Amino acid sequence: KQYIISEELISEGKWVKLEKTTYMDPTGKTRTWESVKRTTRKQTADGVAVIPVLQRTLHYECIVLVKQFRPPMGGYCIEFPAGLIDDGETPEAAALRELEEETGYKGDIAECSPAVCMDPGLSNCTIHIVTVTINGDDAENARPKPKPGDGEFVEVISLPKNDLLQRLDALVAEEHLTVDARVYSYALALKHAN
Amino acid sequence: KQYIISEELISEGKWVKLEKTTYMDPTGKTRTWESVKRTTRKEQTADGVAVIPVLQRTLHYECIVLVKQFRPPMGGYCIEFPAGLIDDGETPEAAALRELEEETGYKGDIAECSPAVCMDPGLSNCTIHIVTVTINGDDAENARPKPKPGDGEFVEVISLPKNDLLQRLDALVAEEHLTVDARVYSYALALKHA
Ligand SMILES: O=C(Nc1ccccc1)Nc1cccnc1
Ligand SMILES: O=C(Nc1ccccc1)Nc1cccnc1
Ligand SMILES: [Cl-]
Ligand SMILES: [Mg+2]
Ligand SMILES: [Mg+2]
Ligand SMILES: [Mg+2]
Ligand SMILES: [Mg+2]
Repeated sequence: KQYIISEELISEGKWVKLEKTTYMDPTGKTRTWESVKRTTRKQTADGVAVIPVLQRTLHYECIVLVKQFRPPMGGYCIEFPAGLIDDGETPEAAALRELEEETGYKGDIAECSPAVCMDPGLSNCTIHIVTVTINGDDAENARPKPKPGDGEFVEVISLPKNDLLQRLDALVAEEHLTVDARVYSYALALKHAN
Repeated sequence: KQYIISEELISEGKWVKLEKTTYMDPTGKTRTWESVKRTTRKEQTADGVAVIPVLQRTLHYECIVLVKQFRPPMGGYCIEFPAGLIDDGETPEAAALRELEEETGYKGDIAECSPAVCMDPGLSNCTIHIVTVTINGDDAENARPKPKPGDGEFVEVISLPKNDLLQRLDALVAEEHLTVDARVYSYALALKHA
């Protein structure tokens, strides 16, 4: 019943553009929205976020997260490993590659979401969330070698899955970091389950 | 180690602006980023709230209450937690309970409130509180919940059982063109993984 009529370019940078979207509301009234989009895209989604479940025998299962300076936030953020899917990459292979570049861990695909929206009220950005298990007892994940690209500076933070929410709240309280909303949502639901 | 050096306005719509952010990398080199901000954030902890609304009713399984709306940035319908911006001088909790009532008709009770968490930290400074609210669906107020949507708000309510949320989201996505929000999907995955 609602649909897009027209999009006007307001401003196009190298990575990000701003548009004025004209749309028809359900009453038949024409309305405008300021929208952000990535400047270029081919793929199912722009991206993947990886939920990396570090499994080591006789240890608590851990969720592997990353801490990086985020210039739009002006500070440090705790996030699932994540990056853009390359032209030609499957979401799954983008997931293993990012996880390896960012954390040094080599993992196994467990499941892969459909494309899900990051911030549908601002952007059109979408990602696949990819659940990956990491056999922490395997020799390749003994001394994980993080292979960061140019301009990535990633700190790795493993937290126990059974206390994730309390551990993140502790990090926020003491380290003045911002936790990512997907990470927090995941952590909440681990507590809210049954 | 890393910090912002300057923020230069590239373009400023009524609601969203684009900025060229210059920051110091951890090697001591200057880099830039393109950042999105809102134009009207007041002296508050976070822009907005998303509500995790747990509908509780005797001899019913708990439901997560979700909303479906047309999102002009996305060019389509999205399934999301009820959500909105925090008004000047409004607390996160008041905003959560008010957006929930406006969008769904339900009157909730606060359970918990997250710190400010980042929506898409490689793009914007946007942050939200994720507020968990229980809804007593046995209370007469919550019997025939009538939405009070504001001007230009057009929201459908969808209540899904907590105990099957991920499969139920998958069935909705299977039946139509519709994107699930990444927070909702992250929360449904954790419910499975617990
Ligand atoms: O790429 C973005 N987010 C993201 C990508 C991969 C994984 C996780 C998050 N947001 C964005 C950037 C530039 C223009 N519009 C939106
Ligand atoms: O408002 C935003 N997100 C949001 C707000 C409330 C609840 C859920 C999500 N993002 C945004 C908008 C304008 C400029 N930059 C970012
Ligand atoms: Cl798992
Ligand atoms: Mg990354
Ligand atoms: Mg990366
Ligand atoms: Mg809303
Ligand atoms: Mg609203």
